[PDB]
Amino acid sequence: WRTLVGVSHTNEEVRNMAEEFEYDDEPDEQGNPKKRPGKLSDYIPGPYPN
Amino acid sequence: MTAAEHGLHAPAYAWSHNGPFETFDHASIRRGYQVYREVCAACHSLDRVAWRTLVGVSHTNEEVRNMAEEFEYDDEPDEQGNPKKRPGKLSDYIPGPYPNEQAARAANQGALPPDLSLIVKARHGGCDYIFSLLTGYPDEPPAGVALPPGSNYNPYFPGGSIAMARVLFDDMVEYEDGTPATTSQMAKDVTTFLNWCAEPEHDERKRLGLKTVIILSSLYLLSIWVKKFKWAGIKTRKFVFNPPKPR
Amino acid sequence: SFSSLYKTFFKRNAVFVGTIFAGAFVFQTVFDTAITSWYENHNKGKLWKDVKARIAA
Amino acid sequence: EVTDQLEDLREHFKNTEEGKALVHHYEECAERVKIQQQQPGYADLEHKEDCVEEFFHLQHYLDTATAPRLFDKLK
Amino acid sequence: GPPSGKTYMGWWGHMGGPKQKGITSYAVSPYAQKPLQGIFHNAVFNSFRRFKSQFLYVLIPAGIYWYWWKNGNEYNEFLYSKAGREELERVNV
Amino acid sequence: KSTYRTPNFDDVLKENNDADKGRSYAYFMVGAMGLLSSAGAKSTVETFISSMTATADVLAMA
Amino acid sequence: MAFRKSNVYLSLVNSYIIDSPQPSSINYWWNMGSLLGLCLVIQIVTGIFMAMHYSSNIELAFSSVEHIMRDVHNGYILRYLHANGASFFFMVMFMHMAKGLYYGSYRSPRVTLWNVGVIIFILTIATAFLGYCCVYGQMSHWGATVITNLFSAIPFVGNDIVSWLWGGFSVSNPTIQRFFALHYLVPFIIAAMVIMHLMALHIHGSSNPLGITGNLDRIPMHSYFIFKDLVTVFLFMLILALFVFYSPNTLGHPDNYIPGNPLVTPASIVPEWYLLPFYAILRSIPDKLLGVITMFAAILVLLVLPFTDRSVVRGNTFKVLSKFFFFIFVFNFVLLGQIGACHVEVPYVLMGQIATFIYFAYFLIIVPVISTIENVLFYIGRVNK
Ligand code: HEC
Ligand code: HEM
Ligand code: HEM
Repeated sequence: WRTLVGVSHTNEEVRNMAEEFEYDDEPDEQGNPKKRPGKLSDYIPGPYPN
Repeated sequence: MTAAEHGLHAPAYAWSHNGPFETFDHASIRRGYQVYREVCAACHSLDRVAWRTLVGVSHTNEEVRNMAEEFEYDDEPDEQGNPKKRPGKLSDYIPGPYPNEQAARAANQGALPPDLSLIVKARHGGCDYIFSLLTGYPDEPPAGVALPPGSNYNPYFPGGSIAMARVLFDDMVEYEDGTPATTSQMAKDVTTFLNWCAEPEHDERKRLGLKTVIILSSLYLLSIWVKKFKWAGIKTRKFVFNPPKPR
Repeated sequence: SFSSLYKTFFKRNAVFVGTIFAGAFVFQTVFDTAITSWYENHNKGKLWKDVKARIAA
Repeated sequence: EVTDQLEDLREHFKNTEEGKALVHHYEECAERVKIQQQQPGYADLEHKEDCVEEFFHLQHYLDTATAPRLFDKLK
Repeated sequence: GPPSGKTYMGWWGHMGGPKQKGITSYAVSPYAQKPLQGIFHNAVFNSFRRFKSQFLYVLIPAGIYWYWWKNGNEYNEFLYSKAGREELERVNV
Repeated sequence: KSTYRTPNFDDVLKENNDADKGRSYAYFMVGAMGLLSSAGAKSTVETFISSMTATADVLAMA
Repeated sequence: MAFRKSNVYLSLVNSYIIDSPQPSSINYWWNMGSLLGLCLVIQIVTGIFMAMHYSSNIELAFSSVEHIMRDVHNGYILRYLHANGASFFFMVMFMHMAKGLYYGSYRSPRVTLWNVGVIIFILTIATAFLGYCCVYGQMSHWGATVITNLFSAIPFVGNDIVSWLWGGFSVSNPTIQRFFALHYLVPFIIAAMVIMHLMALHIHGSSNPLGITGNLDRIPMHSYFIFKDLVTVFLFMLILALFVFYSPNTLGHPDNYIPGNPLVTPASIVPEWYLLPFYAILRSIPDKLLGVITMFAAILVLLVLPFTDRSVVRGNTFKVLSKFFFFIFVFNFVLLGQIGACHVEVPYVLMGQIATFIYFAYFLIIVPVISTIENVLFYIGRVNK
């Protein structure tokens, strides 16, 4: 997501799309899986899991 | 540092594999796997040991296939892309009890149980330290030890305060060959098993060491003889000096 | 018959190095067998064949 | 009926000439430390005596004693 | 090729040593000799001569540093014990 | 002292100086060193090649 | 002329190995250089055959070394050969430098040979450090963290040099991949410097234990020193085979089989044993900048040696005080390594400081004074007046 900043969108414009997608987080204190709203370091996600 | 902060140095027990021509007691590896599967595998992982390496050391091929089938692993996803499980084969690895570190720290008072694949080589003392840590749990800590809640006392752990409770008690494991499972017998067996999991090349390495040491000692003595033979003509030189006439 | 011994084995260097390699082949086989037998005999009862025979009986 | 062989060895070497002296030193320390714990203001002393040293002397003697003899008994 | 600088070693024939007259070398064939001659005499006698001439230079400084290290190790083990905590906090603070 | 008076090598000369005997003795030792060097060189080269051959991790997936 | 003489490449091989005039009186301390060449060949071959299987990511480094120990056929042979052969590389190299220090092989003709050897010593120290960090155990991470956090003491550009070495903000996957790439690259620079070492040795020939000129009685290197080197080569293989097959993890620290964890400090961050004297020279100075300056000056104090040796004869073979103070220096180096293995506690701080002062006073203070005293005593012992 961070490569689009300064090419086709701005910083606060890319952040909204990255927040619209959801990725995997580090698991919580009980070791359960956890999802996280995405950020600029994450990658553009594909439509299919595999 | 203090002696409590170093820990008590573990003494030198006479293992069946100490010594330059010795081998692992493989029945002790079998009994150590029994005490691992029945006691240690509740909290400790074995993420580096495949099932296939157990074959021909402690169990047979059909004997390891049943344990590998008793566990379950992640398969390639099916035609619809759903996640799928699979009964294991020989080529898989021994699975740990917890899916991640945070689950382990949730289950063990915040202290992560280490993976026992290399822990004989990973600690100073080795098998002596593992045996002395497993058996050397005093029923009472010495008077004056401020012990935290949830931390047991063990003088061999560096610092004294270990977060593994004493897990080896008498006759908790019914051995297959009718060996009388005391706590020290079970500790000897798991320590031999964890030393096998650390160094599974141990028997072949000492075998090749005997071959190599014999060949290189013979080559060293032959090379000494060949050196003295080639150098004898120079070594037994004699110089005489009759001083020349002045010009 | 040291003259015959020298003239056969040590006069020609080709026959010399050929005897060296032939002896090295025989030595590798026999010596590896001897170390394997001595190691497995010193460690009797501790190897997997002995543990397997104990399980079988 | 087979009880723990290491505990039997540790009892046998606690009931010896050196071992009774070393448990006398450790029990004397434990008495002194429980007397110090009975005193008021003990939690605000910031230097509290512990008998890890006497327990380490006793346990090191028992380790040097029972180290060579145990693995004979262990099948 | 190009010449290099003035060196203190030539080759076989022009070594760079002085002229020699009168020094005569004698050397018999090793195939007529006994290798391993004198190894038992020189194993116990010549070896004792070499060791006797050259062991004070190696054994006085080794003893000096080993005694220094042993003394420092014993002082450290006394300091981080229970009997020497007063001296520990004194020399630490 | 003349140069034609060769010195005393008598303590290092062997008493019998048969040629085939002494040469068989010298070349048997040189040949034994070459023997064990050939065995060790074979074992070393086969060690490195057998390290390059395959692994158990893929021989299980064979 | 002979074909080994008239050929292009066989003339090099002939004048360096076959026909090379060695002195008659050199002893088995002159076998250490050939042993270092054998050590370097062993390290390069075993390291290539393990780089065929090693994976230099931070998630795959320790597990790939564990794969070499477990899945690669004779892979424990390669791994223990590499680790124990690096330890023996430094054992034989310390013997080589100490031979040059005793017999005075640094002096007036061989000063460039001494400086090229010092360059090889720097490069071998660096190669051992990078390859130790390649394992990514617990000692690799924290040793890399300490010795690359040393460079944050430089006042102007310290953090820039540190974050350029790390490739990030701590020891991580960039740093481990730099360290594997450079640990592959550097031994070929060492092999080039070994060839230059051989050039500088070849222009003037070896010294002998007497120190007097070897130009009179000389012996070809083939068939005499080939077998005199073969004896020690087989002895070196014997001791290395013992240390590889029977006691393979003696010289290593046992903390390295813990996976590399940046959030857990292993309570004694200690490098390999052949870096412990320079680590004690580091820790003796209570400053971060002056400590790394003192460690680099400890390595580069070998270059003051041909200028401070005021002796007129070469080598301590016939010098009582130079013998005694050379062995005070050698066991001071041993005591300094034994200090560096230990914790930063009360007698060890002053012991390492006094031993660092002895380590520097040998090259700058002891050797000129003792050698001038020996010149004057050698004169007045046989001049009658
Ligand atoms: C249940 C919970 C268990 C069981 C059944 C076992 N262990 Fe142990 N273990 C546990 C924890 C929480 C810890 C961490 C302790 C701490 O760091 O405070 C451990 C630790 C070990 C260690 C490491 C000791 C050290 O770091 O010095 C070893 C070697 C160990 N555990 C071995 C072991 C064996 C051999 C067991 C059964 C046969 C075993 N553990 C059971 C938690 C638990
Ligand atoms: C100058 C000679 C060399 C020295 C001194 C040296 C030193 C070291 C050391 C000390 C280690 C750590 C060993 C351990 O504790 O596991 C190591 C590891 C390693 N070295 Fe080298 N090395 C040398 C040459 C090479 C070369 C040229 C390569 C690459 C081809 C190489 C590849 C490796 C690899 C892959 C490791 C990974 C960890 C292991 O398996 O040991 N080495 N090196
Ligand atoms: C990879 C490391 C090295 C290799 C392969 C190497 C190789 C050699 C060889 C083969 C010799 C000739 C044989 C001998 O005299 O011992 C030699 C001589 C020498 N080397 Fe090294 N060397 C290395 C490292 C060093 C180091 C670290 C120093 C010290 C700074 C050094 C200094 C010398 C000196 C002074 C000589 C000449 C000794 C003499 O003959 O009088 N070398 N080297």
